[PDB]
Amino acid sequence: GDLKRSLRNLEQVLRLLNYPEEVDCVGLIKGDPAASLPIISYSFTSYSPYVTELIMESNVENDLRFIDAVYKLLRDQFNYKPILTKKQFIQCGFAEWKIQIVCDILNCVMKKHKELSSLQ
Repeated sequence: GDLKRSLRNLEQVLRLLNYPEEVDCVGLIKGDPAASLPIISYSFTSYSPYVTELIMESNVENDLRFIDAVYKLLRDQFNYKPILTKKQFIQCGFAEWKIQIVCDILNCVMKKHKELSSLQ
């Protein structure tokens, strides 16, 4: 857990994703899930038309179900198992690890888009 490293990884990843919204810096540092969910949500709904078509085809979304759906999506479609459990993510703490999971999810979305746009 290195807060500075994780935040710098997120800045670089948000830059590559062209995330257009303002980021809740205070919430991320405090490990608040509410600061991570809008970023993950944006990458699923608004980043790529190919990634978003795949996601909207299976599951549909108060975000207690949102965390469960994201975990199932990452396991099935992106072959990603987050480091924290579903309850370690919903509870406050492990801030550096939640930040890196956002970076990982966003890297999965972007590598999935590059792969899907290729075979078209």
